[PDB]
Amino acid sequence: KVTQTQTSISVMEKTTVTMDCVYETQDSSYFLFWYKQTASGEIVFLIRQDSYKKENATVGHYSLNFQKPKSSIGLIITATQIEDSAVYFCAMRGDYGGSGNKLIFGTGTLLSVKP
Amino acid sequence: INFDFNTI
Amino acid sequence: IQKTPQIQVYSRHPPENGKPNILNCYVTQFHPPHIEIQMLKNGKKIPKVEMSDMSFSKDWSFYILAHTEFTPTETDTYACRVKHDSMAEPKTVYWDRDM
Amino acid sequence: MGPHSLRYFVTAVSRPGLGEPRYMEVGYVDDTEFVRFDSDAENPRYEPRARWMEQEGPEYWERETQKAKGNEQSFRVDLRTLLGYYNQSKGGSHTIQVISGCEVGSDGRLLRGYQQYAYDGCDYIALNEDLKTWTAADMAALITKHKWEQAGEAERLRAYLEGTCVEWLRRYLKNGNATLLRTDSPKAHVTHHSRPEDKVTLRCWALGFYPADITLTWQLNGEELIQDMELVETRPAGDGTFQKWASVVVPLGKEQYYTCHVYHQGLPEPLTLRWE
Amino acid sequence: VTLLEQNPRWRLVPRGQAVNLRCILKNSQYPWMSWYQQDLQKQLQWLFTLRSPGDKEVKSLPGADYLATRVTDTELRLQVANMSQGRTLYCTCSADRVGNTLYFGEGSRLIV
Repeated sequence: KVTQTQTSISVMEKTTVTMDCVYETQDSSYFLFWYKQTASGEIVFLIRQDSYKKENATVGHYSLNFQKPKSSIGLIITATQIEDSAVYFCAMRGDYGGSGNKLIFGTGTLLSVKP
Repeated sequence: INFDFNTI
Repeated sequence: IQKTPQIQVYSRHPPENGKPNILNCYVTQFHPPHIEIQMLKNGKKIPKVEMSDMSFSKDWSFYILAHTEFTPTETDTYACRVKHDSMAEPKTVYWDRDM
Repeated sequence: MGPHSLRYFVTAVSRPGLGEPRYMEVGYVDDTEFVRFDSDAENPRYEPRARWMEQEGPEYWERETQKAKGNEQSFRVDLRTLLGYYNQSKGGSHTIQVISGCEVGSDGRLLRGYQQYAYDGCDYIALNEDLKTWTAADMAALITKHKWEQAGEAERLRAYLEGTCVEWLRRYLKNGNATLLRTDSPKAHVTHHSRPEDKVTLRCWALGFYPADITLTWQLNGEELIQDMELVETRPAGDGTFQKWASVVVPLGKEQYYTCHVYHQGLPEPLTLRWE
Repeated sequence: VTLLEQNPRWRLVPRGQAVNLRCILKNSQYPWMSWYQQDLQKQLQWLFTLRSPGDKEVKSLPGADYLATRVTDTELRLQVANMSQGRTLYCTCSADRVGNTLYFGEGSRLIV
């Protein structure tokens, strides 16, 4: 249902990074999200995409590349700061059995920024 | 098929 | 609101004495949905009365179809008594062969 | 050839004291019930109400039951949330009803999308024709509208209206076709009633027709006597067909000057009858 | 700092000892509250979603027994027992049941 193949990424500040995310759903309407976890354990909401929103979501230096046909929802961080070093998580809602607010999470991809 | 109703 | 029920009592097919038919009690325009409906034969409750599942229409009022097998006889009388919160007393409606 | 619709009528009625609220979902294809869900049951399940629905496999029934199960939780919360908005107590019984769905034209393009809520039998909120804005009926509904506007619910909803609804409608139409689109012409006749006066009663009967929509008129050589005519609401015969009657009070002896007109979609040409 | 208040922040859980976590909603706009766990390998897994006070559920996973309860409109509790491995418990909040963003609390780090 949600897969993020890369384990980790290392770049130098100012660079552009792309975190990959592939998903599997049979729902006609669906919701995709990217979160970030700092060293501290804080899990922060970054950006999302509605399957029915025709455009690629954009928020600050975070951009999504939603490829409906390929079931891909990559997270593009344009021109990186040291502040962006963290574990990046991709998630999709996938409720059943009365779950209510179940998100399915990929395993996360670690990102590094050298000064 | 019906819709997935949120709440008010 | 407290909408007042409308009852119609009639049979499935044109009535013919001694010929087995189905007698219907059609109640509409009520709200709340909770309601007590009973079919009578010569003033005595009719034991087995099948009720339809409830429904409501665009004006938000509910409706229900109550029915029971019957054999029309020249003197037998049949009725439908309905108990609902919008009415002070139970409304009774009598089966009339020409309606 | 025209327009069709797929609509779900939803209801939640609380019953404090006794257990949980009673929840129901009923789907209609062109005004004909075809699916039904009722929580006041054994092991509540989405259930087919038309034989042609049986072609839908187990997947469909599981997915639609799971869906109704979650809708049921939304409605339980709606019920408790409203009590607080209107400051009512927890002992009373209250209802919430919804009508959701769409109307589609001959080309298969969406015509109209419905989403209207009623609390205790009175309008509460409804999506507008633009499919983007809502109209609140009281102060309580502005809270809801505000919340929905913030979360982009109309957009979620519009996506279902124009996609899932339309597509499913087409499919439902393809598989129930014969029964859905069947037509049973009404059988008409006129009866005579008097009650020993100088007046008689002419009653026009329309029986065993489908669909329900019909028109009966009494004429006095060209005149549609709508003011002097008595008639009953169309009623279910209990076997899939419908019945209706229209009566007029006519001067004894002047029977043969009055004509009843039966307009139904199964009739090749409107019917015209007189006492016989 | 979030819309949630989770305590304890961390906790040493002895062998046959049950432990309790508490989560307090600070923003009432988000009444859908859930419990998620994150393992040492760092995989998040949904555990429970309990919207209404009175809601209580028990779930046993490999590595932990759980009992969750929505106590009040702003209070979600969790009892974790029989946990053979460390893991952190997060509280999430959402504004509605379907399609609304979930926001994470700071979590309770259960250490072994």
